[PDB]
Amino acid sequence: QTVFTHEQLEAYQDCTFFTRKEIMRLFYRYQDLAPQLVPLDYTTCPDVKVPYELIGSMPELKDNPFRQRIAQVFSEDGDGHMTLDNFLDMFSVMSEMAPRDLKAYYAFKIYDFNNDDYICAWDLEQTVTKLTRGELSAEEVSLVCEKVLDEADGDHDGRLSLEDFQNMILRAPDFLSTFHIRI
Amino acid sequence: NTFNFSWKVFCSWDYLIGNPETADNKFNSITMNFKEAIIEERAAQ
Ligand SMILES: [Mg+2]
Ligand SMILES: [Mg+2]
Repeated sequence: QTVFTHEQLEAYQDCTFFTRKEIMRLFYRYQDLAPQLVPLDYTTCPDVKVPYELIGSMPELKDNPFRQRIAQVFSEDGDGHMTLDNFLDMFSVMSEMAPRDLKAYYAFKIYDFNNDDYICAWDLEQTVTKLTRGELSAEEVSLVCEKVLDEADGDHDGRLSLEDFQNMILRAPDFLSTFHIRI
Repeated sequence: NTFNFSWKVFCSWDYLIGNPETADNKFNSITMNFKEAIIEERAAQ
């Protein structure tokens, strides 16, 4: 009658910022999303994914315009369908205890919509559009995108490398306050 | 000053929001803030 072995819980504590008690609580959050899919005994080492539709509709994500990208970035195959490991990793990185450099790294991945290790004018267009639900005009969006590149494109190649992005964001006083999910 | 629009694009959404009314208000706030900033930017131009 146990969800995990001692070794499995020790390993989750080792690779997340969660206590043993928190891993248990988050496991039940995960299992409750799809109780006919997720087994109650993980000592069997199951290979199970909760589908994206149930992840993105969770209270902690459902109102986030970037919810699909967040689940894609942390999911095993980039499609938003999540193993337990993926789910724990997502909330661990997004927790208040995660260091700023780790958060900046994953923020970069979230906003790199085309997954090319750069944030270009097209990635910026997607970000601004979602942030304003399409309520800015295409021309209005273009100005913003151009200004961000002017401000932040440090190596002057037309696009934001991770280094460009980290230089810009680690200065921002509200990055840690807003790039935070509590669960 | 130097990251005015950058911080608007990457530090605007509050990932703690989990209510649709709160979310609606935030989208409106962000959108209006971009419009204000755009107005000032063209004036600077
Ligand atoms: Mg990209
Ligand atoms: Mg660059």
